[PDB]
Amino acid sequence: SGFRKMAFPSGKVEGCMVQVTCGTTTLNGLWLDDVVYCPRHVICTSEDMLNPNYEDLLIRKSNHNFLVQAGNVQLRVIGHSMQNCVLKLKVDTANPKTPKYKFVRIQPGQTFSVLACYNGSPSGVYQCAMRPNFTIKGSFLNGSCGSVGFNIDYDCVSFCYMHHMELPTGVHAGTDLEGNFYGPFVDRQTAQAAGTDTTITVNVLAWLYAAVINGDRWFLNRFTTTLNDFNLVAMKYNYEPLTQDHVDILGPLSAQTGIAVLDMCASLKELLQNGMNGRTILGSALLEDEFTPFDVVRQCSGVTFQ
Amino acid sequence: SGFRKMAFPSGKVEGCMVQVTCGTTTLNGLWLDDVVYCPRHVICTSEDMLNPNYEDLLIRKSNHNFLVQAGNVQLRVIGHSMQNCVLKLKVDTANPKTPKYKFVRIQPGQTFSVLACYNGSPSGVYQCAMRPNFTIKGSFLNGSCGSVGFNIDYDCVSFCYMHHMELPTGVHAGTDLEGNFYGPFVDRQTAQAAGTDTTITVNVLAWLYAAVINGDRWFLNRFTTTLNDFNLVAMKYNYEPLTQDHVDILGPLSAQTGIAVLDMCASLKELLQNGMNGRTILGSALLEDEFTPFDVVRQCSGVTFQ
Ligand SMILES: *[C@](O)(C(=O)N1CCC1)[C@H](C[C@@H]1CCCNC1=O)NC(=O)[C@@H]1[C@@H]2[C@H](CN1C(=O)[C@@H](NC(=O)C(F)(F)F)C(C)(C)C)C2(C)C
Ligand SMILES: *[C@](O)(C(=O)N1CCC1)[C@H](C[C@@H]1CCCNC1=O)NC(=O)[C@@H]1[C@@H]2[C@H](CN1C(=O)[C@@H](NC(=O)C(F)(F)F)C(C)(C)C)C2(C)C
Repeated sequence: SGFRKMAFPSGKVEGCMVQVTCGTTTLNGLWLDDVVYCPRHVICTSEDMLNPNYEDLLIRKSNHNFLVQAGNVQLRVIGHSMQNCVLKLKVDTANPKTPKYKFVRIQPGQTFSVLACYNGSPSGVYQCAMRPNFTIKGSFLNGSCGSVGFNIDYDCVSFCYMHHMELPTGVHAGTDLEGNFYGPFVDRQTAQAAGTDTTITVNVLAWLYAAVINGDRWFLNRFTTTLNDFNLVAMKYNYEPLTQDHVDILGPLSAQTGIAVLDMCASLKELLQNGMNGRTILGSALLEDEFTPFDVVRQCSGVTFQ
Repeated sequence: SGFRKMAFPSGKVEGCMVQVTCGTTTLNGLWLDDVVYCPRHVICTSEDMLNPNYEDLLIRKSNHNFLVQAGNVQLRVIGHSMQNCVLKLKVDTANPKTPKYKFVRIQPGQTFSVLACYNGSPSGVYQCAMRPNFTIKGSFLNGSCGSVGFNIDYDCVSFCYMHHMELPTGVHAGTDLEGNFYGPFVDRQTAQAAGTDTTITVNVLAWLYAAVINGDRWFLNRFTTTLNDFNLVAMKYNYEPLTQDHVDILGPLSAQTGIAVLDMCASLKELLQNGMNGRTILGSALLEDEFTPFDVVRQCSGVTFQ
């Protein structure tokens, strides 16, 4: 029993982290096969960052201008190209620790583990959600750019996030591994703000199922609701609409507990309308929305990785 | 910016996890050099567990009775002995992935990362505190016994916890790597309960410093207090006494922020007496006590591991 925000084991990703320096800018790179992937703003000085012309800055770089270090070992750069907001450095050594991997662009609402790195070395690991407003609530200091986010399925690392920047409120923005930002952000130092965020409804419901499995059942009421009249209430409290796909995804937890999804929706409605009256659910005094249904199933069933 | 419950990168520990089976009991083992360490109750059937005589059960085991699997590879057991509540299986192969390591018995109040494992394979990683009542608030299903807890300093893994059992309330108990339990628990299936717990005061203060560093400063008042009159208030709200050692340990955060520890103690007193009035600190609606001063410094300074 027990329910914790749990990160994927990080070892397969740790083996891919390197340091990339261009001029006086150092950040983290991801070494897979014979390519190193990093944020393109490694080629900027601080000055350059108010409004860089990346294509122009890169024209003036040679291979040798990129110092790539994997612990003690310099990897010689033999080629370079830019894809969207990501720089790809071809190197003369294939990473022997390259795991089975994919690049995935995740959907808002989905979770992933971040391996926070400085100077190519890991600091720690923690689980995030891609917020509806295309930010994550991370922990990132100067030097963390190029740290990645990932999911593990069995033996396969699905990389979904590379860290680029911090927005007002201390939330974070970045790209997929093809260098396309999540959300409307650009890699320039100018005024940008996150859109107003929403609460990931399907994830709150998944977490209420986790509470039930763990024996925390006080908030269960005797009523039901329609999907329509639940969604009107959700709209008021800035909760995203629950779709039938969401209902179907919650099917395994609903079956395991014997609680119909629409009955759990009734229970949530009452929590939204009445508050928690100083009570906690799973240790928490607020409703948690950064656990997916899959996260709950994984954690409450003991799913492991190879 | 940002502040997250952050686990140590797990890769060095992942390389040490194995599966141990004796009869029909399978759990996790820790493979370091040519020794595998696991809970001694691997030698029990379910039946045996109401009141095992471990010394007697072990007398009747041969080396061959222990099946140790490291992924695909069976490791042949060539020796076995029991130390307190831990079984040590000498094997014919030294683990080539053995990191630099130590066994440490941590103090109540200190934190560590748990690598949750099933069948010798990692499921995920998360940070815990050794509670004043010698439990941890973990996430452990049947099959997780033998999962370990650890700290990383630079290149060195300090193992401090091996998982053995779950108590009422869904909290967890286990041993150091010399097989001595934390707290008064015994490895038998009988009625045991955790002592009433207390709040780790020094850790709450460390977390209030983290909030200040992150710009969440609303709870700072204009007053100070004495260590004596703070500690009277703490006693009422079931907070552990703050000692001068604790004050000295908070020195780095106090210096960095310019807020004297006794001034922060005044601010905490008011939060304890008046509540938070529906406000949050660092996203949280409750006071958090599972960050040590070192954890805050590490996270807010970007300390990394080799
Ligand atoms: C990242 O570039 C880094 O770690 N580097 C470069 C050498 C090491 C850095 C990470 C930031 C730093 C502040 C604390 N946490 C972080 O995640 N990114 C970075 O500095 C990016 C970078 C230029 C600006 N920038 C920012 O994050 C800006 N943000 C904005 O300008 C914003 F308002 F749009 F959000 C701040 C430095 C003001 C936080 C570019 C976007 C190219
Ligand atoms: C652990 O032995 C395990 O994972 N195994 C053995 C084959 C795989 C198991 C972990 C438990 C299981 C329940 C969910 N979470 C856990 O952490 N430990 C285990 O079963 C231990 C073991 C015998 C009893 N026991 C318990 O945890 C008991 N607890 C008690 O008896 C208690 F009240 F004292 F706390 C329960 C099974 C009732 C939870 C021994 C202590 C030797």
